[PDB]
Amino acid sequence: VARYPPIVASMTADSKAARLRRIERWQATVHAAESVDEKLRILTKMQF
Amino acid sequence: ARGNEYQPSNIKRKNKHGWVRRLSTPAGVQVILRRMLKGRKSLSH
Amino acid sequence: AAPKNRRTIEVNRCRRRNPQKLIKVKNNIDVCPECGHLKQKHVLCAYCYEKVCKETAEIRRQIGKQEGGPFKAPTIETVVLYTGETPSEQDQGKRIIERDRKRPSWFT
Amino acid sequence: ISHGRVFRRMGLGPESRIHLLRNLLTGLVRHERIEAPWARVDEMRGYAEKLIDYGKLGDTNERAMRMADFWLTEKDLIPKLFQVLAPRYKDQTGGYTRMLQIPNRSLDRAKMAVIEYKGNCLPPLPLPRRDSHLTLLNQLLQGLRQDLRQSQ
RNA sequence: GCUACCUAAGAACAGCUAAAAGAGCACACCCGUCUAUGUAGCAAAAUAGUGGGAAGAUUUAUAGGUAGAGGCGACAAACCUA
RNA sequence: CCUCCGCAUAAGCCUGCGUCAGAUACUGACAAUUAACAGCCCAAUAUCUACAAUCAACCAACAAGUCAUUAUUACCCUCACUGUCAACCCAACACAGGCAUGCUCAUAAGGAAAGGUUAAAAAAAGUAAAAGGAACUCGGCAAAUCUUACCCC
RNA sequence: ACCUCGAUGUUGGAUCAGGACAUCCCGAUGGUGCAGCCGCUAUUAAAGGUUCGUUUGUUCAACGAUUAAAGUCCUACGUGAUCUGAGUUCAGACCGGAGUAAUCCAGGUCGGUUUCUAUCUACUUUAAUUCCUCCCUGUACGAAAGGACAAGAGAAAUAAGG
Ligand SMILES: [Mg+2]
Ligand SMILES: [Mg+2]
Ligand SMILES: [Mg+2]
Ligand SMILES: [Mg+2]
Ligand SMILES: [Mg+2]
Ligand SMILES: [Mg+2]
Ligand SMILES: [Mg+2]
Ligand SMILES: [Mg+2]
Ligand SMILES: [Mg+2]
Ligand SMILES: [Mg+2]
Ligand SMILES: [Mg+2]
Ligand SMILES: [Mg+2]
Ligand SMILES: [Mg+2]
Ligand SMILES: [Mg+2]
Ligand SMILES: [Mg+2]
Ligand SMILES: [Mg+2]
Ligand SMILES: [Mg+2]
Ligand SMILES: [Mg+2]
Ligand SMILES: [Mg+2]
Ligand SMILES: [Mg+2]
Ligand SMILES: [Mg+2]
Ligand SMILES: [Mg+2]
Ligand SMILES: [Mg+2]
Ligand SMILES: [Mg+2]
Ligand SMILES: [Zn+2]
Repeated sequence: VARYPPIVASMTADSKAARLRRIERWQATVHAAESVDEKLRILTKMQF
Repeated sequence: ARGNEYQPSNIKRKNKHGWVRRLSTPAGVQVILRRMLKGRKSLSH
Repeated sequence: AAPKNRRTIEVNRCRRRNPQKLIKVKNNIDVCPECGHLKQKHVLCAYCYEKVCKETAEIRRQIGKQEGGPFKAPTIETVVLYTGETPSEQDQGKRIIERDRKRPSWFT
Repeated sequence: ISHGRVFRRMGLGPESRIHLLRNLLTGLVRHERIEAPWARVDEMRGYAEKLIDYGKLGDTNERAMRMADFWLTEKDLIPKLFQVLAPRYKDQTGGYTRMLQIPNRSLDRAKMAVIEYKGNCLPPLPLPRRDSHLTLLNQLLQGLRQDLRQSQ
């Protein structure tokens, strides 16, 4: 009956856990991408 | 707005004040001679 | 605006040695009965507070080691137990933080 | 003119003030003892007391849960707020926080204070204690009290 | 190596409306209308907003050329290392 | 909480926050950037080379356009040299300015507007405002709205 | 042409106003070609007040509506280290005119950078006026027209302080 908020790192803070959560957000966008074209585009757009 | 009139580029540097250009004309030869007489450590650019 | 004349050293001494400028003697200093170092009456003793802070740092480092990661704050009370000490009935059901030293006399 | 203004002007604005207080209060909930500039501790003490009251309100209370969710930036502390602190102070009605001035900050000589939740597991602070009842003045006043009691 | 003009060979110009436009709205980009601040300033000409152009007579990186009785100039006696 | 950015190439600079020791993002010592990327090319003599590009297909042009070889003669027998670092350059400065290109089009990358306190004036930036709505002022400057019509050049 | 050209910044406007009285209004009084209402004039009075707008850069003036009144002046034509720059008064350019031209105009017109962190002096908390309404009163006065004072009552506006 008590809905505690999920215990996850902040998505905007400047910390290792927040960076990992942002990476997870990115990977979630990749997962949600339907077409393999979109998947590859999202996976390869950032050039480093 | 002003002050940054020096946009460095080694090609322009050497083609404008280089040893070869200075020796190209008699005036530049005399420039080098003046530097040598004064004792400059850097005759050309 | 710019100064019309140089201010003389006499005038400058007057200004900068006026008692309003001078540092005020503080009469609220007193000796700490615990350690004997000086402390301002209203302020906590620096020496004693540093003792407490260093012990707190040790305890908190043990707490962090036991937690093992971020966002792992316990949902139960905590008790610090020193060498030669065992949990009491009240301490039962409380996270035990074990410190490898004799209990400080001031700590109770 | 600031007659009756009760909130300090802190940070970069009202929102920044709220966020600074929120960070200090999250640190207080996590560590049970925080040393910070005196004015900020004074401003955050009331919010600490208010969180203790909201925790007393209980887990099921949606308003209390929303307040805790907003104020505790680290969500692992909301269970702490509702299951460790509020039960600890169920008996009490107020004064959950102890605030005491600390020697000025070495860096910028700032007025610093230490604020803690009472009854925490951490070592006790060197609290200022009143003079012993056995002092000369206190014994004389005890004589006064006894004389008055005998008279009545 | 700034700037005026030019030479060689390059590059940039989202989106929308229209349709092969020195066309319209509008990014990047170029400029600098008006205001405020600044005036030993962040700056020996800037900042914030506002604004003009933004497929062209456009903007721009690179190298080269024209030198003072001169050069270059869509003439402002402009610009030619503050 | 911010993200103008950021990461690379070019250009520029030239060791300019790597380790150690001393001082008090400095001094001295030690180390480092490894070619496939890029630069550094081409044996002669003649001789060829009308038909753009624009998804090049229709159309449509005008300003009429970056991209081609052959013939003979010589010739293989042998993967060097150089750049590779950085928080960086031009502005006397850790300068709110200047700074080409490719991707990212808001980021996975990069950052911190608050030294502490108080909350006086004056000043700067912003927000809100009773009724009125240009009466302000040189002028509707600024701000707020999105708004007609007529003149000079 | 006496100080100032090794700078005394300039006309209007904003802000704040200090002062004079030769008084525009309010007070007291004499005269009047003062019947009353408006007035005119003079003595005394500078405590207080002395409007907002349309063009125009305008100080002014004209005009509109008011007011008890919308005073004359001095203060570096007060006050730009408080502000604005519309005019004027640089560098650009057009029209008319002058000149061969450069360029110029007692001409017009469009645009055109307002610095200063205060050392010293000085300074930074010192019983209110006026209008109007009713009544007096349609009375006194006067041929009529028109039309009062004083006393009384009530209302406001500004200014000061909260
Ligand atoms: Mg250049
Ligand atoms: Mg502050
Ligand atoms: Mg386009
Ligand atoms: Mg166009
Ligand atoms: Mg001309
Ligand atoms: Mg001229
Ligand atoms: Mg900061
Ligand atoms: Mg500060
Ligand atoms: Mg309003
Ligand atoms: Mg007007
Ligand atoms: Mg209108
Ligand atoms: Mg006016
Ligand atoms: Mg405007
Ligand atoms: Mg003279
Ligand atoms: Mg004479
Ligand atoms: Mg002088
Ligand atoms: Mg008089
Ligand atoms: Mg005069
Ligand atoms: Mg002017
Ligand atoms: Mg003419
Ligand atoms: Mg003019
Ligand atoms: Mg203009
Ligand atoms: Mg000024
Ligand atoms: Mg001042
Ligand atoms: Zn002590």
